[PDB]
Amino acid sequence: DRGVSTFSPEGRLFQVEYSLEAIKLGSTAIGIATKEGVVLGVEKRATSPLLESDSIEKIVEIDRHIGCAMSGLTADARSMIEHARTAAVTHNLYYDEDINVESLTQSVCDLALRFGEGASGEERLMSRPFGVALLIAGHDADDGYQLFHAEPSGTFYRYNAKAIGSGSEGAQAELLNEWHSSLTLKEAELLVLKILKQVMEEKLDENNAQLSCITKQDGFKIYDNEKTAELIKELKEKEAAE
Amino acid sequence: AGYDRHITIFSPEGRLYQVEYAFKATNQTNINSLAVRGKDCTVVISQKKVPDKLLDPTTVSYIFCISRTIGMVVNGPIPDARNAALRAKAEAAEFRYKYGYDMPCDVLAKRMANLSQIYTQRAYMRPLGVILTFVSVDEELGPSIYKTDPAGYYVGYKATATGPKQQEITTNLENHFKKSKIDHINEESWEKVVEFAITHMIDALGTEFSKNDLEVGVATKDKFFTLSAENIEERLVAIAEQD
Amino acid sequence: MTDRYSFSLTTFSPSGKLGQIDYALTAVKQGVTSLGIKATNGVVIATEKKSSSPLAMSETLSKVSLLTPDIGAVYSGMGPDYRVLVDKSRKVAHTSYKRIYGEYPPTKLLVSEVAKIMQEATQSGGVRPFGVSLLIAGHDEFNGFSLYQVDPSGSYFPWKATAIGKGSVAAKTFLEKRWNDELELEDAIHIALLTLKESVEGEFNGDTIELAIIGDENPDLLGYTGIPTDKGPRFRKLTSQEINDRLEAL
Amino acid sequence: GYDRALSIFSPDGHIFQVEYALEAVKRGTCAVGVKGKNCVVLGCERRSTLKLQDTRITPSKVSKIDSHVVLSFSGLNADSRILIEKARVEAQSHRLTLEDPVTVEYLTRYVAGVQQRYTQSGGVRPFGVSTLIAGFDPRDDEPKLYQTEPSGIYSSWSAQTIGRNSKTVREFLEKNYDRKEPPATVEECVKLTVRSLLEVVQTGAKNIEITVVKPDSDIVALSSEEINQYVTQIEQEKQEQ
Amino acid sequence: GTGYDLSNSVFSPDGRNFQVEYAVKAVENGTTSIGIKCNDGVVFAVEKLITSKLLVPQKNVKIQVVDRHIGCVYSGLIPDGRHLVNRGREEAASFKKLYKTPIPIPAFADRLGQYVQAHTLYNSVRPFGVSTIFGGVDKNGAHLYMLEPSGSYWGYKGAATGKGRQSAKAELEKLVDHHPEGLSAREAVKQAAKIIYLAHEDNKEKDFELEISWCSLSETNGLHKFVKGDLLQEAIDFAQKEIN
Amino acid sequence: MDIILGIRVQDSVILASSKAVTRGISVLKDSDDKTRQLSPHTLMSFAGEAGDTVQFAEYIQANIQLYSIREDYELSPQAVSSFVRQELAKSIRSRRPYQVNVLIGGYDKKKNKPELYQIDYLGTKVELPYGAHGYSGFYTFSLLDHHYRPDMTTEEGLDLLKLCVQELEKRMPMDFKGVIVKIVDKDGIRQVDDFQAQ
Amino acid sequence: QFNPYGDNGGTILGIAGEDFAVLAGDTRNITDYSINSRYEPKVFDCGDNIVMSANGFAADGDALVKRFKNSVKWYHFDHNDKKLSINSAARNIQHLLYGKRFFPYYVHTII
Amino acid sequence: GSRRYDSRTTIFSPEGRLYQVEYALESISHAGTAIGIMASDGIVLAAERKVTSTLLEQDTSTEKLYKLNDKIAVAVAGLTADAEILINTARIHAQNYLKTYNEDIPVEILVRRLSDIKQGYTQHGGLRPFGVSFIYAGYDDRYGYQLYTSNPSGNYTGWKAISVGANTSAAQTLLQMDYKDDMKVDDAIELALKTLSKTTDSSALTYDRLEFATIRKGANDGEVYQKIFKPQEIKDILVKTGIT
Amino acid sequence: FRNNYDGDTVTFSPTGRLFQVEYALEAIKQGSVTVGLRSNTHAVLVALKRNADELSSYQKKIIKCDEHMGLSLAGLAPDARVLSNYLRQQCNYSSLVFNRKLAVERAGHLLCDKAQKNTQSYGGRPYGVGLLIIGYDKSGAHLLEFQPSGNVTELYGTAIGARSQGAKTYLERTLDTFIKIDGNPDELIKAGVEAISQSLRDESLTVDNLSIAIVGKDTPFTIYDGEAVAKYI
Repeated sequence: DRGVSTFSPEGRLFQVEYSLEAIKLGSTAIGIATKEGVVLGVEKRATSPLLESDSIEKIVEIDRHIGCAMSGLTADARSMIEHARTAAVTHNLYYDEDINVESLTQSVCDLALRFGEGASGEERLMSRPFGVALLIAGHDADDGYQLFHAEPSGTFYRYNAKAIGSGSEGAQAELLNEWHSSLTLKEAELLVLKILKQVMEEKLDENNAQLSCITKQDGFKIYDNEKTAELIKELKEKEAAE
Repeated sequence: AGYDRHITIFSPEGRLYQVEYAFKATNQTNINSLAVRGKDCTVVISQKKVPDKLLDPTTVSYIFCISRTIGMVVNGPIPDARNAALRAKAEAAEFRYKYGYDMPCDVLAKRMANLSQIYTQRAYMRPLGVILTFVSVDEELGPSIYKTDPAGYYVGYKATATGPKQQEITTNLENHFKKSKIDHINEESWEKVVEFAITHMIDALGTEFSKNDLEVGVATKDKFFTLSAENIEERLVAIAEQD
Repeated sequence: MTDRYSFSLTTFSPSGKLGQIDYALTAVKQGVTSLGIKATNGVVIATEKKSSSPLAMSETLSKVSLLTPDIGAVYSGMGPDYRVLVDKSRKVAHTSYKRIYGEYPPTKLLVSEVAKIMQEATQSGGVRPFGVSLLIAGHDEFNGFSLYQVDPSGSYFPWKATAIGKGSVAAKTFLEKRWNDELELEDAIHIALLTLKESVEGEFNGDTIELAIIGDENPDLLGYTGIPTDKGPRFRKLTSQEINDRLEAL
Repeated sequence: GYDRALSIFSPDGHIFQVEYALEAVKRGTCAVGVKGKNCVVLGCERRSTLKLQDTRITPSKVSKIDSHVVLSFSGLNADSRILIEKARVEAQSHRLTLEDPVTVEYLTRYVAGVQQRYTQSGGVRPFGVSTLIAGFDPRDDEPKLYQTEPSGIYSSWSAQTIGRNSKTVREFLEKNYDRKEPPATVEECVKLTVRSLLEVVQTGAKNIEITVVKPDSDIVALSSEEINQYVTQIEQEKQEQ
Repeated sequence: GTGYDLSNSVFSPDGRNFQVEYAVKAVENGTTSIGIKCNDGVVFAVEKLITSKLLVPQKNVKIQVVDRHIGCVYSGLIPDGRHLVNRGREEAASFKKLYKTPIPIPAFADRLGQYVQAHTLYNSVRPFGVSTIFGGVDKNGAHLYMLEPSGSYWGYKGAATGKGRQSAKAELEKLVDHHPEGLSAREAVKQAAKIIYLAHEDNKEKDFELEISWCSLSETNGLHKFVKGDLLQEAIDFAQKEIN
Repeated sequence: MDIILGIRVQDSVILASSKAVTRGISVLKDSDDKTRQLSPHTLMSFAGEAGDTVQFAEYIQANIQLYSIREDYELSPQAVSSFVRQELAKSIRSRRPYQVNVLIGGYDKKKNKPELYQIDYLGTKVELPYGAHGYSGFYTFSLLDHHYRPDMTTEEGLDLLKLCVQELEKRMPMDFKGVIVKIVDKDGIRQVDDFQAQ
Repeated sequence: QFNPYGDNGGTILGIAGEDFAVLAGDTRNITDYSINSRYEPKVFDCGDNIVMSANGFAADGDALVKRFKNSVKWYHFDHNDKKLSINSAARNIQHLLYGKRFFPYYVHTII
Repeated sequence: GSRRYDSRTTIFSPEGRLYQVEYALESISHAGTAIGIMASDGIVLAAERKVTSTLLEQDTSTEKLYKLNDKIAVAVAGLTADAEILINTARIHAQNYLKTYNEDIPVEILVRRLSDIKQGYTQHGGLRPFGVSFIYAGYDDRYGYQLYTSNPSGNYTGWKAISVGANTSAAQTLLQMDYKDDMKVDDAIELALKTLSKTTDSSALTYDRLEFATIRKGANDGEVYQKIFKPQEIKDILVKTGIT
Repeated sequence: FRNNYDGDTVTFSPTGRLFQVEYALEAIKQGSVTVGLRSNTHAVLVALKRNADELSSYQKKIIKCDEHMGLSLAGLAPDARVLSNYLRQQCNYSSLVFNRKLAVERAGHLLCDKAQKNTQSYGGRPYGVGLLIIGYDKSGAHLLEFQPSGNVTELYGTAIGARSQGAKTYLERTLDTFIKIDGNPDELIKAGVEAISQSLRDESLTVDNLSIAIVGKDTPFTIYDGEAVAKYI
């Protein structure tokens, strides 16, 4: 066949590029940063009404000041999260301090290219790249509120707002306009809820959608259905308001 | 399916093409050689062709001294020849160390033959494109010639020839023995056995040789050595004064 | 470097055939004929010494090998493969038996060990099956005389008499006609020589024929005297002279 | 030694070996599970390609992982054993180190983990198996029902089915199961289960097996008769109309 | 059939190993370099194409030393060359460690030979994309060698490899004839500078930089050294003169 | 060492184990249960090295529980005791051997007979009417050798046991803070929570 | 037999003020009753306003200080030249030391 | 690299099937037929020797019935050599169990392990599966006489009566036609010979082409006994059941 | 043709080429332009940072490997991290074991040899990144150009990435002038900025888009970004 770590004539790694395709099919995930905190929202997307929607975990806590949302082959993200949590915890054990959000991100990205069938450079054991992207949101004393997009390519970017998943391209264009450096957490919450609503096949309710945020004071928290339902309602009213 | 021609696995006819092609490469050098057994010595002749003028003729050889007693001439590309030579030398040293006596020519031949047999069965090892002729004067078997090939095959000979024109040299020798009725050259001195060798090499190939057209090795009781251009010239001058 | 051929080179084809084993068998058919005949007081294995050159020395290359002092082997197919199998067989007879029980293994078991080695070459990663079939004849105290055939697949079966190689079909038929459960060793050696004659084209003499037997114990071949219970090997390769003397009464 | 990447991405972003692993599941005998108000029931169908078996000794479809949790599956049987053995061992290990039996969700997350790992590890093919894991967490009375697939993904269901015709029996369940009012009785829960299986088993009293799980390690498998009875009472519901 | 050229250790029906042959192609496409064996040492020279004014002059040195008495120069894939020299350095180090005596040139030659030949035995490796000219002085005088991607090597009176290998061989052969008694170290240096200038015609497009080193019993005390300063400029002149 | 006694009567096996846990100069606990249940009808008592003791017992337990689930069956007492001997026999030639002595009391639901197994840290296994590890036998064996009878009743046993515990309280130098008694019979394992004055 | 440890003497002192801190030490290095040097610095500036001294067996003390300074170097690489707080340094050193819990750096270190 | 010649013996077809297992079975379908019939007081194993001759020594031949333990035997259908590898790891497994517990290994426990080994060559290692199918006839004090079957896939099941190898379709029909729960060993013995006699590709069903074994409980004892019939014993039973 | 020979680096084409390596080289061309140049007292790195959206940040192109050495990258960011991290260790090793600053020329050799290993062995892949290394050592200022093929070269100045040819010409043109900008770092930087702007097209160099690095005689390797580079735009 052809090695899993081969280059295309255009200078790209086949397996990584294809990896990106699988992610385009994933459920929508959106993150928005504001000087008041960072909001992280995702599209549950149950494959049947018999599926208890709350058993759908696509937003997880890495540390008290770091959480992330995933999109793509989500089973692949388990080891990623495990590594991430261990890194945050370990850094605390070794330095008596919280891990910087960027470092945590870099740490996760370092696993990314660790695949192959015998790549000369160390001992990269993992037959294929991960098929899932992550939005890592958190806060640290050095650069405050931050939002990161980490891909199977091993690269990561910092964003003020970012959307990944099936509805991404459209949602990103949206964010491109909607976002401005003076948004409040509440405004961010509604904006996420709004864009999710627009790109979701399903009618957004507090069962097929989920919100969460990270703030210096209370850290990373996942909004429970009730809290989100009201924000959804509050949104319908403001929209119909004009 | 058609890869049964790239690695050492069976073809539907039960053949190993890679082993067949390795044999093909043994003629790359376009050099012939022959070995004969004396009354108490063994001689190996090999053509020497150094066309490039920039080459140092003295560093061009296909005859090796595996040990004080064993000599080896190779028909095939030089890098595989040297690989086989190095290995044999190691095998011979090791054998002496472990068993307390000089490794016999036939045993070294078998050991190398077995090593080749493996490249024939294991997929990642390619056969070596060479045929090895081991010679010596065994302390038990006397004058000896054992030759091995890319197939892992090997056997002892009364005399033997190898190369593009191996057949001509062989039938020449076959004839000589059918006549003499003995399995060796009834000659006391090796100088004369060397002359016999060169003479028949000439008859068989229908070619005359100068002192730089040949390479000669001689094995006697407790010593294998190779002749110099001069040692050869003397040999050549000798055959001249008979024709 | 490092063998990266950790996968099987012999696999099942959609029709259920194991290609490499088949091909290996083909190679065996192309091989020189070799046979074996079991008598009441011995066994005999024989083959032709297809000298690959008149300058070669047929004696320096034996196709009939002693495995233990009461077991011999002969083959058809790839000579080099047989040579290493013979070494492995002689070794396994020690490491897996004589070094444990202090006695040489019984024919069936050694045969079984050999077969295993071949079976593995049919499934292990990065190798090809052995291109040979063997005929092992031996004798052990509790099983008397026996004759076995081992194939490239690793299968083996006991025989009263059989042949493998080039003219196996014809030879097997000739043997079926001449074999009976009352043959004495001399009778089997005779029938052996007759059977081999049909398969041979040119010269047929003690120098072109290789034949060994498993019969009585040869105290005279033991090498030492003084131990009553030790009586000598049952395996004995016939001499060129012995073969010729018999060819006269052929 | 052997580490060839057998599960890799193709142009469209798929991992065919995992997808083909599901195909193996689709071909497997149907499995179903429904949670009541204080119990969970697991039903599985039995093939009939050949019948002259010894049901006493032939390995059954529902397996106990611990005294309080069970696992059924659809797909390759040989594969299921490996997952079941691993789960059982992990169960004892959890008790031994945390001094507390596994929660159903944990035992599920573990099995899903093993499956996922076999999709991005060299020299191995994914498990051709999907599972249904159910039971009650230690000192808890709220029934648990989870499902896992070759990809390594899992989640909980009020009721779910896997295997051949699982599309059919799922539809049945979607319009026969009310979360508002779950089968408040072991009997009415085992009935809904058999009803869903009959939609596909095609009259198979000896082709349908049931296992009931109640809080505090109360696990039991019904016998032909007990089940045959449910089949009976159900066939009348129809005729009586 | 075909495809006998896609895997490294495969014998084609005629007995060749195309991958090694393709390796040679990379060599032939490289800069020209040579070696001249004089009466008490050896001289190495090589063409350095000035790809642009931006290349700092005299800096990117090509010729490498092994131990203290051996010189190595090669044409083809440079990184492949360094790799082979690194091996040679280890090879020579271990030899000296056990035998005390610095490695004899002939012995060093076989070490490199066995190593390079080893890269034509398996399909899991690629053959070396360089031909190497190396040598030095030892207990028995001077020795000059050239190693091919196939692992083949012999002793030479003169040696050349690369783009202009033909010009050089023509020139080297002339020296051999017009000096049956031997060339001197001082002379070989000039003659080397000339042959490189002549060989630079099959590449006369880009401007080049000459590099020379030598190992002479009388001129360097057996140790390998680079020809620099005056003696260098001097040979550059002897060449620039005869090129017109 | 602690006290580990065992006596097999007519239809059950009784295990008595000291409750004291002493660490040098101080008695840290007086209600220690030196036993683990390997299966519904098999109980194992133990004494020996500080950490090894429980580590070994729990390791054995975990394994027997695993066998039970995999086979949906309860291994006979004899089988369980053989497994345990094998494990201790390995330990003896390992890098750091488990210094644990155990008594295995079980009721074979197939044979319908109670069984007592004594195994020391070397993997020395022997089946007995009654047994003990350490010095305990030195004060109690003479009593048991005398009054023990195969047809004894669980009540007679408990009485003969009470007799033994008294001798230990009279002649043994250390205060083992009494024993916890347990019975294994056809119906399972139960603790005689009233032996502090039975 | 071989004793991997030694004693080079020395005495160090650390006092913390309200808005400053000091770490002092004699500059004498010894072996038994001989003086190896009358001036061999023992207290070191490791950057980010952190001073450290590993007193006791000099070979080990140098190893430690060298290893810690290196840890600071990487801390800058990994965390964008972020300053290493005194508390973080202390925790890091605890790991450096305990990492050799069974063949310790025979030194009493103060920072 | 090597990837080029890797068959990939452990992957799913687009239909979710395992090629090699499928083909292995296709191979087994041409192997001499093996039958296992379980009565109430014993079990019967019967196999047809594929390919025989006048000279084939039958008294020393055993190509289909192997004793694994004193209470467990298996009938083989497929590659004999592959079978022996498995058979041996089985015999050892039995002894390990006995050594650990001092109790003979329960029949299913031995069957599940052997099946697990097969299953492995199905999921990892890149090797071909074992081209073998087994019929296990054994007895233990927990389930009494048992009859199991395993194939290359690694799956196993229990039966009252079953056949593997060639013409199973035909044999299975015939067995499902005359089997009865109340059968007695001798009834089962007769049913087995009859089934084989009707499914053979051979002319007649003679003893020299058969292997036979029974696991009964010799009433005059109280213990179970395995018996692999000898050539003359098969010859006798053949005459009695009326096949002469 | 090529299709049958570009599946790995352990295969030569009939013309002696190594496609996998060549493809790696392409990754660089597709990368963002970066320039390097030096006088006798300083070495400068100027790089054009690229961003994804206008909501994203600009990817860093300059990495410090030690107090006297650093590099700029074009190509696979991850690989730059692997390589620069390896270079940090080498600098570190030289200090700890020999109390010696690693020479730029030496570092170059180490990089070359490391890159080469992933172009002759099965399984590995060539690095897909180009590197410009500047440093000040015992022999002065230095600029090196690293290519995935293993080729490392010392130059007065150079540039890699898309449209790199622009600056490379300007530098090849200004050579005689900038090579003499000693003792005036700001001038050398301005020369570098002018060089890189010769490869612009899409936009113009802004404050959060320009990245400059410098090292020299008494100047530890330092990086400038944002407002820090303002006085040069």
